[PDB]
Amino acid sequence: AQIGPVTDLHITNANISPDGFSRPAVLAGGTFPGPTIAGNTGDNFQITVFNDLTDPSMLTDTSIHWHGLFQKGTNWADGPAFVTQCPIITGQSFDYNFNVPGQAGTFWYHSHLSTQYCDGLRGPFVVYDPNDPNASLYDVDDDTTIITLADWYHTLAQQEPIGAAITADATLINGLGRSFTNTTASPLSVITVQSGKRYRMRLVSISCDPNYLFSIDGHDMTIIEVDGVNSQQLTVDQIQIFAAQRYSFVLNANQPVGNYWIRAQPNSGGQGFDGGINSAILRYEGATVEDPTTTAPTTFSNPLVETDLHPLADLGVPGQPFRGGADDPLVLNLAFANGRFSIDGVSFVPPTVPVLLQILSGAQNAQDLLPAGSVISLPSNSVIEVALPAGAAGGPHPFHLHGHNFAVVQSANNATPNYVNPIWRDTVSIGGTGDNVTIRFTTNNPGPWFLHCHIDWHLEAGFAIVFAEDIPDTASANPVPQAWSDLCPAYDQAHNI
Ligand SMILES: *[C@@H]1O[C@H](CO)[C@@H](O[C@@H]2O[C@H](CO)[C@@H](O)[C@H](O)[C@H]2NC(C)=O)[C@H](O)[C@H]1NC(C)=O
Ligand SMILES: *[C@@H]1O[C@H](CO)[C@@H](O[C@@H]2O[C@H](CO)[C@@H](O)[C@H](O)[C@H]2NC(C)=O)[C@H](O)[C@H]1NC(C)=O
Ligand SMILES: [Cu+2]
Ligand SMILES: [Cu+2]
Ligand SMILES: [Cu+2]
Ligand SMILES: [Cu+2]
Ligand SMILES: [F-]
Repeated sequence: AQIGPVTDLHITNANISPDGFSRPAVLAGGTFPGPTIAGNTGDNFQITVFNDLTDPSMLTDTSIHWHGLFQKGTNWADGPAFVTQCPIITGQSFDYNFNVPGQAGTFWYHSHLSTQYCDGLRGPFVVYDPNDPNASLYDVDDDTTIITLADWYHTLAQQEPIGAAITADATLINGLGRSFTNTTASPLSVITVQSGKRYRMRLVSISCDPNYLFSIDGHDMTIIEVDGVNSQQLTVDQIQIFAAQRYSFVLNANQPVGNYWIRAQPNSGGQGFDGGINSAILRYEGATVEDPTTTAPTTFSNPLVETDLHPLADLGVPGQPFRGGADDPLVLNLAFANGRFSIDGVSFVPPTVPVLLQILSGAQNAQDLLPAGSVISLPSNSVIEVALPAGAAGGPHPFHLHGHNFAVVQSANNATPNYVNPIWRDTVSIGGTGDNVTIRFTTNNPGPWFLHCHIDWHLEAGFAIVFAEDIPDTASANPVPQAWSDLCPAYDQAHNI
C-alpha cells in the first residue's frame, strides 16, 4: 500500500479520532498519517497533488514539501509557501515533478503552509536503494517497518489562542495513541515481528513540536541511517529524536516471544505511561493478544549521543578544521521576544511574491529580495559554515535546511567541534544555553532554500531565514513549468491580492 513514484495525492478534510477524540483534519490520502510515498534512488517522482479542501478553519489552500530531498534544478517543486511557490488553491491540482539522484533513505512529506501540517497533512516518504550497503544487516524493510511519531492536538492549529501555551493532547505512534487527559482505552498501534528475523525500522518524527525519547522494552536498536545518510552501526537503547528527524535502526527480534512496550516520551505534554499514553506494542508472532507487562529501566544504558554517530561513507567535513574555516562563515543571532522569533534581528513574515519568483523576475541581490533582511545570499561553489548558538526560549530548537544536508561540526551539549568524521544530516537540535551547534555544507544547488526551526509553531512565529544560494544561476538552473507560473496569478486572484 505504498504509492508512487508517479501518483495522485488528494488533500481532503475529514473527521478522525486517533486517540478516541473526534476532530476535523487535513489529510493526504484519507488517512493520518498519510500514505507512504516511495520509489528507488534516482527515480522521477510525479506527485499530482489535488487540493480538495473546503474547511477554512484549517486553510483551504495548501503546499507540500518533500522533506530532505535536494530538489536540484527543481527548486520550484520544493513546497515552502511564499519561498518556492504560491499555495495551490482549492479545486485545483499541481504536479510536483522531480528526481531524487544520489539520495536514498528515510524522508517525509508535509504541508508547508502556515501550521497546516499540524492539522494532519504529514506522511512518510521512502527512497529505497536496490544496492543498499546496509542490505545484509536485516531481513525485512517495507511499509510494516516504518514507525511514525506524531504529536496530536485537540485544538485546531489556526485556533490555538494568542498568548496561551501550546501543548499536544496525545502522542500517536503509527497514527494511534491515547490522550493525556481524559484518557480512554482507545486502540494502540501494534508492530509485529517474527522471532529470529531482523528488521530495518524506519523511525520518522512527523512532530510539529516535541522531541521524543524513543525506546523498546527488552530490545536495543542499531542505528544505520540518520536523516537519509548511511551511518556506521551504533547500538543504543534509547533515541532522543527531534521534530523532522529520521533514523533507521536494526531491530533484532531476539527476545522471548511476547509483547513489549514501545515508548515515545515527548518533552512536553503527558509525562509517563499511565493508561497507556505515549505507547505502542511490539508483538511477536505467536504471542498472546494482550498488553505488554514489561517496564522501562530507571536509567538507560546506552542513549544516543549525536557525536557517537559517524557516516558509513568517507564524507569528511568541507573547509578547514577550525571555527570560521569556510569561504562564507556565518554566525546567526537566534532570539525570541514578545511572541516572535528573529534571526539577526528580523522576524520572518512570508512575502506576497514567492522568493523564487522574485529572483526569476530579475531581483538579483539579496538586499533587493523580500522580506527585507530575511533573505541572505550565498555564493556558488563555496564552503558555508553556519553557527547556530542556542539560548532563545522554547528550545531545544531543531533547525532544518532545505536543499541540502550538512556536516554537524558541533552538536548539542558538547563544546568540542569535529572536523574529521561527524554525522551529516538535515535537521539538528541546537541544544541549550551556551551551546554552539555548527553546520557546514558546500553550495552546489542554486535556488532559495529555507532555514528554520522545525517546531512549526516557531516557524509560524518567525524563526526562519531564506538562503538565496547562487542568485545569478537560479533561473538557468531551475526552469519552471507553466503550471508553476500559473500558481501565483490563481492564488492572488482567489485571495483578492
Ligand atoms: C560560536 O562560534 C562562532 C564561530 O563559528 C563564534 O563567532 C565568533 O564570535 C566572536 C564574538 O563572539 C567574533 O569576534 C568572531 O569574529 C566570530 N568568528 C570566529 C571566531 O570564527 C561565536 O562567538 C560562538 N558562539 C558561542 C555562543 O560560543
Ligand atoms: C564531544 O564531542 C567530541 C567531538 O565530536 C567527541 O570527541 C571525539 O571522541 C571520540 C571518541 O572517544 C574520539 O575518537 C575522537 O578523536 C574525538 N574527537 C575530537 C575532535 O575530540 C567526544 O567524545 C564528545 N564527548 C562525549 C562525552 O561524548
Ligand atoms: Cu520538514
Ligand atoms: Cu525540508
Ligand atoms: Cu524552535
Ligand atoms: Cu521548511
Ligand atoms: F528539505
